[PDB]
Amino acid sequence: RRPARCYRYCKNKPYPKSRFCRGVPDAKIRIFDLGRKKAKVDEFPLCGHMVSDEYEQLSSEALEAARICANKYMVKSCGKDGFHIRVRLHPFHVIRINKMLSADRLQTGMRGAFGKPQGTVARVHIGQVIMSIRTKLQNKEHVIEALRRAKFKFPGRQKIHISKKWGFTKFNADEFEDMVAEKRLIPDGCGVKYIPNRGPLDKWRALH
Amino acid sequence: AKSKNHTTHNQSRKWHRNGIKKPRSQRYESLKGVDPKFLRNMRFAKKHNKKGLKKMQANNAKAVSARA
Amino acid sequence: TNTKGKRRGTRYMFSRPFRKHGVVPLATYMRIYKKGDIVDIKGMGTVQKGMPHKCYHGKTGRVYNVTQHAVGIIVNKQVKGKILAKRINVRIEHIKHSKSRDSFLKRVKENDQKKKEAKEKGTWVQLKRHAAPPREAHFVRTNGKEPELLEPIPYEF
Amino acid sequence: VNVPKTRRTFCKKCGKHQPHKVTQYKKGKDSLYAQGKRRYDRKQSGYGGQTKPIFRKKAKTTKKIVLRLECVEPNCRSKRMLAIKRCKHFELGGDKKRKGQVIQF
RNA sequence: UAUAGGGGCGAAAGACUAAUCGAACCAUCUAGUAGCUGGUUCCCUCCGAAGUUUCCCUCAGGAUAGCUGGCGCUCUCGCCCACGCAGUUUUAUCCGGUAAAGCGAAUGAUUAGAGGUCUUGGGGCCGAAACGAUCUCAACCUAUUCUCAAACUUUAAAUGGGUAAGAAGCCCGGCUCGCUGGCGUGGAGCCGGGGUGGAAUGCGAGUGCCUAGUGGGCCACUUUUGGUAAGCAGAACUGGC
RNA sequence: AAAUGGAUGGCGCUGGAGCGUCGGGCCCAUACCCGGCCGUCGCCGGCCUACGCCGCGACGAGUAGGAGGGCCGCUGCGGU
RNA sequence: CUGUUUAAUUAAAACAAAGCAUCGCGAAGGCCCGCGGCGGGUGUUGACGCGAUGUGAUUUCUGCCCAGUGCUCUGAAUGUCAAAGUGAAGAAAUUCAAUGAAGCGCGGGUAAACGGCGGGAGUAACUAUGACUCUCUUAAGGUAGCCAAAUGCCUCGUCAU
RNA sequence: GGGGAGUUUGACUGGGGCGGUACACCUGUCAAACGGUAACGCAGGUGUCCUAAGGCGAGCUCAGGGAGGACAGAAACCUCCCGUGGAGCAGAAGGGCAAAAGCUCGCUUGAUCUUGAUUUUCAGUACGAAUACAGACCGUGAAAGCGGGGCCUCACGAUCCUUCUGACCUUUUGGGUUUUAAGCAGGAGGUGUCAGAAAAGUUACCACAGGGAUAACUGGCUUGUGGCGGCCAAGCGUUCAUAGCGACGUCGCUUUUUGAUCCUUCGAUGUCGGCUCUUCCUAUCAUUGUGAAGCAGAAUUCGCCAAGCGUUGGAUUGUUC
RNA sequence: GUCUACGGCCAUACCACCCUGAACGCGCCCGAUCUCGUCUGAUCUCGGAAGCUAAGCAGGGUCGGGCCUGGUUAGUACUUGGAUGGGAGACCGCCUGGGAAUACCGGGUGCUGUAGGCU
Ligand SMILES: [Mg+2]
Ligand SMILES: [Mg+2]
Ligand SMILES: [Mg+2]
Ligand SMILES: [Mg+2]
Ligand SMILES: [Mg+2]
Ligand SMILES: [Mg+2]
Ligand SMILES: [Mg+2]
Ligand SMILES: [Mg+2]
Ligand SMILES: [Mg+2]
Ligand SMILES: [Mg+2]
Ligand SMILES: [Mg+2]
Ligand SMILES: [Mg+2]
Ligand SMILES: [Mg+2]
Ligand SMILES: [Mg+2]
Ligand SMILES: [Mg+2]
Ligand SMILES: [Mg+2]
Ligand SMILES: [Mg+2]
Ligand SMILES: [Mg+2]
Ligand SMILES: [Mg+2]
Ligand SMILES: [Mg+2]
Ligand SMILES: [Mg+2]
Ligand SMILES: [Mg+2]
Ligand SMILES: [Mg+2]
Ligand SMILES: [Mg+2]
Ligand SMILES: [Mg+2]
Ligand SMILES: [Mg+2]
Ligand SMILES: [Mg+2]
Ligand SMILES: [Mg+2]
Ligand SMILES: [Mg+2]
Ligand SMILES: [Mg+2]
Ligand SMILES: [Mg+2]
Ligand SMILES: [Mg+2]
Ligand SMILES: [Mg+2]
Ligand SMILES: [Mg+2]
Ligand SMILES: [Mg+2]
Ligand SMILES: [Mg+2]
Ligand SMILES: [Mg+2]
Ligand SMILES: [Mg+2]
Ligand SMILES: [Mg+2]
Ligand SMILES: [Mg+2]
Ligand SMILES: [Mg+2]
Ligand SMILES: [Mg+2]
Ligand SMILES: [Mg+2]
Ligand SMILES: [Mg+2]
Ligand SMILES: [Mg+2]
Ligand SMILES: [Mg+2]
Ligand SMILES: [Mg+2]
Ligand SMILES: [Mg+2]
Ligand SMILES: [Mg+2]
Ligand SMILES: [Mg+2]
Ligand SMILES: [Zn+2]
Repeated sequence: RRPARCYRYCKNKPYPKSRFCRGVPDAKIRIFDLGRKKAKVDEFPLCGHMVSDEYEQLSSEALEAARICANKYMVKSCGKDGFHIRVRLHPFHVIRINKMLSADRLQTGMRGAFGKPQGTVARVHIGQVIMSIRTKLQNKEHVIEALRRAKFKFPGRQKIHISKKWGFTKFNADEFEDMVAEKRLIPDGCGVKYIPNRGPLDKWRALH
Repeated sequence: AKSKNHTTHNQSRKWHRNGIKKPRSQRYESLKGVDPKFLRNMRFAKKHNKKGLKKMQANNAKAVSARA
Repeated sequence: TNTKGKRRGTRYMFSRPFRKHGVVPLATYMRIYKKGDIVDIKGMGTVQKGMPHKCYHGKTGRVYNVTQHAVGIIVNKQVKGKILAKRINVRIEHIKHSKSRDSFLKRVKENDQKKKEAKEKGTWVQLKRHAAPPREAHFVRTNGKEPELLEPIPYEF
Repeated sequence: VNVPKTRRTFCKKCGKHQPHKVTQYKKGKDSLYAQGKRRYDRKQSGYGGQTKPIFRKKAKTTKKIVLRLECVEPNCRSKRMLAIKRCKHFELGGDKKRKGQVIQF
């Protein structure tokens, strides 16, 4: 297999798996959530994020290795069934390889060198989150250490940031505990449904 | 012996050296492509004009000259 | 090598806009087209009988011939070297009037009316257009309200 | 393809739509003394050897089908040739195909 | 002494045939042809490129167009206003589907949770078995949720493309039509008199003929195709050699 | 960590002759401004070889190539 | 084996050799020369001769295939078939028709003529391999011999010296 | 009838050949919001089919799903409802279409004649295809109208020669008749290398004019591959991550392998290996001085400053190995 | 303030549900002998006028779904031109100009052209 040095930057347009590829090797990652998926939104208050600082490509094998490292550290730091990690980045760009002469000069040099697909990578932009972990209020240093351990395995340069949002929802942590008391947010498993005011009156009669 | 296939480099300069001026616009451009029936009617109206023009138009010209 | 064709590369040009499919509106047919009027060309996909070429899409030209279901337009097509005045016979489904000529006619009517009206009064009205002149010296007012101070916000991720 | 045996078509002679009879066109034999065959024979006679070339590298599979339209009106005998697009299989006269048929094999 | 050049001779190496033999020597056709190398002679002054489109048994070439030069010719300024033009801007005016963004919007991919279960399939329970009843999983539906599309898209930039900014125009009257037709209706053509100051800036324009060279290019900011990459190969605008 | 000895150009430089932010001076291109001279072009001026004699202004590089001048040069012929 | 071979890069395993086979010819012939003649060589010759090929001391062996490509032979039973000749139509040019010499096509023979000589499945009281057997193919499926050879890619094949 | 004589051995091409047709014509992207724009760039196609699958007019609405009905079951047929195109329109795709361009029904060949102009590659040349007209004869509906082929984007071919069609035509040479021949206009017989020659192979016996526009040496640009290192630390190491290794990942150097491109070299740079000989490099095998071990001694393993000094004799192989 | 017949714009005017409709008109509706066509007078066609606004239709309502418009997103993502700007690169900042969209929120939901009948 080729190294990751030759498939680091974004030099070509996205080449996803569609009716035109007609052939592709399977990806390396199969699962993205490793913590307790059936956790409620009031279980894990805080959440971290691995935000990329460089616009590059991340390989699915690198994502797999990093999430394995993070899970291995987390299940030892805060024990099993006490966290929830998620790899937000999904690999869809398919990189192609051109095998060189199966060693003699009998075959063609560069005649018809479009090559065959080799694997799948994930394109990440500047400021895009790679991984995000939610835990209790006291596992801040544990999440930070797990994300630091995943940093040493991810290529390029990406930093760690503890978002002000509440868990995975798009709402802040300060305006969450007061907005969930009165009927404006409905917890539905790992997510929260935001009920607007521009609806039928039956949805409001069902509450309260 | 592979060579260059096709480029349009150094072409706008060759064009702008002489000029890309618009075509010559002149009155009475042409009558080609016009409906043949319309052209026949126009020819008939042009050839039958002098029959009644030189008398009634002359009378009207005398009248308007007498008016002013 | 680029597969030159009559309708190559018009997938989005000759397609009908979103939520506007169906039969053609009947207003575009009752419009009057005489010889000498300046019109515009816009290819329509609803009908395929007398549609123009993909190179004349969005081109403006004057009419030189009129027939039953179409019009003849003189279009200035810029070939690699020069411009050719080409006569094209296109149906009325793809042709609409040009508002530039209408605005010019309205302006010239306003001008010949204004001059005819001001000739008696003897006032030399400035009917010739001009560019936007630099604004003159004006007096702002604060009405005792102090101007608000602006400060750049500190950086936050 | 399938064509009708009789069709009323414009006649060049009388200038009116008359019922012509459609038949198959057969290329007549090239008789001698045709001013091209005589020249070819005089050129081939001698010790030269194949003055004119024979065409090789045949690529066209089928030819163009042409029909001989003959007017059935008496004392007219107007004949014309009508060409159609290329086709591999051609059939002069047959029954018309229908829908909701008994095509069960 | 016999065999003399597409011939002789050859225990065969296509060896020998007067230092030359997979076709001798001598003279002539012959200054044979070459899209292929090399060369091509005095000065000064002025102007001064192309390696690009199309076609060819075309790819080391030629024809055509384009770039260039020469010969002119037709007019215009030079004693409150010009004809005309522009690799530009300004005002109106449409044209488009890229950048970006979206898929709790169409299509195609896509992770996880929550509720409802009409049905389907796999388990456990009451018990002769039973759509008689019950717990759970898969499947389906609903409202959300994470991530993408050069050959997806609601929406949609900048840049950019065309037109117009007058006297070749407008108002008025009258004739012709074999065009069309309720109508002296409509539309074209012609005639007659009256009224130029119509966005800014800059500039003198128009046109005819003949025509050499070129028809291997390369590099750079930026946008990009194949390639791991290349002082690699192939494109768009502009500039340079 | 790479094979002849050797490359901020070298010598050398450490309160700088290094890095970052700058100030006032200074150095010179066939570039710019002023002036002389040569040529081209345009506008011309005069009843002084008119194919000559003047005046003003703006411009001058250049392979392949195209034009004009030569009171540059060699040979022979008709006049002088 | 002796012999010959590329004068001026090869001396040989190459060529030649006796031997072993095959083919044509009884002279108005066989194989060839020749622009020409009933001209010339074999031929001052006659099947123990001449002309044309293959293999290459002696011994023993000379396997199977005529399907294809070549060679040869046969019957106007039999298809194709040129000039010339015959009949008919037409004023004639011309057209049509009947018959049809070799050759081709059909059939037989010939491989010491050129050449070729496959591929699956089940079966031994340790098991496998495999005595033995069924089947497609075309004309027949490598027999007697010999070998990692001057012939074997894997290969510096395996065993013994 | 290669015994002999003449001639040919297509082109593109990351050297040439083999492979393929990017050689003729289309759809989407490449293509950077006008048009145009390349590669042996991607994903696909074409040399046909249709007397209807053309034209007109009328009627109806499709794919799918929901709830029911004797055999009937996932799918037979009937009825109701939802049903904006999720079906179909001959075939590869794009666009387009709902009292429709889709299905059915009834008449029909306008898929027929004729002269021009125009659009598309464009040199604005031709062929092919296509647009809008005009002049006669017809189809269709009552009619407005539509139709001179397929809803649109491709589905095809110069000169010369041959054949056919038409004039109640022209010439057949001193003048008449006839056969024949030539002549005008348009249809066909083909140039798939598709703007169109009639064409097999080898030369290691080779020759000529040239090319570094173009391979086999070296050098040069990158290092995929090869070799040599670093980081993270899941684990091996009896216990114990890092005495010694260290997977899943990831970051670097090298031209001692090979490969990619063809920049100098084609009027020649003598192209393998071995022998002799000099110098240099260090990523150190040993030797000098050292640190750490799962270093009791000895023998070992991992590094540090370190190229001063050595790194042999033979069997078989041309061998590098 | 409204409808009918013919129409322009073609959802501000479509979809689901719930209320109102006086006098004309639209229609529902009653019947196959003639015109006409199917299995069926259901649909299309010549005969209406016994009842009705039940339905279509016209208005109103839904903290309605869609559609248009306006804020927020946001001078943010992008982009014309420039630098001897930064960084090893990937990329980023600055100067001169233009400037997008989804979430989120708020407002609306038919206007008219010709002929005609009513209060
Ligand atoms: Mg070229
Ligand atoms: Mg003869
Ligand atoms: Mg000879
Ligand atoms: Mg000699
Ligand atoms: Mg000779
Ligand atoms: Mg010469
Ligand atoms: Mg060329
Ligand atoms: Mg010129
Ligand atoms: Mg596009
Ligand atoms: Mg995008
Ligand atoms: Mg090159
Ligand atoms: Mg390049
Ligand atoms: Mg130094
Ligand atoms: Mg100067
Ligand atoms: Mg000069
Ligand atoms: Mg002299
Ligand atoms: Mg001898
Ligand atoms: Mg020797
Ligand atoms: Mg004899
Ligand atoms: Mg023997
Ligand atoms: Mg034998
Ligand atoms: Mg036989
Ligand atoms: Mg005879
Ligand atoms: Mg056994
Ligand atoms: Mg054997
Ligand atoms: Mg032996
Ligand atoms: Mg020969
Ligand atoms: Mg070639
Ligand atoms: Mg563009
Ligand atoms: Mg474009
Ligand atoms: Mg219809
Ligand atoms: Mg389609
Ligand atoms: Mg569609
Ligand atoms: Mg007509
Ligand atoms: Mg061609
Ligand atoms: Mg040859
Ligand atoms: Mg030889
Ligand atoms: Mg080179
Ligand atoms: Mg490597
Ligand atoms: Mg090289
Ligand atoms: Mg030498
Ligand atoms: Mg040397
Ligand atoms: Mg040493
Ligand atoms: Mg009836
Ligand atoms: Mg009846
Ligand atoms: Mg009824
Ligand atoms: Mg009602
Ligand atoms: Mg009601
Ligand atoms: Mg609403
Ligand atoms: Mg910039
Ligand atoms: Zn007739």
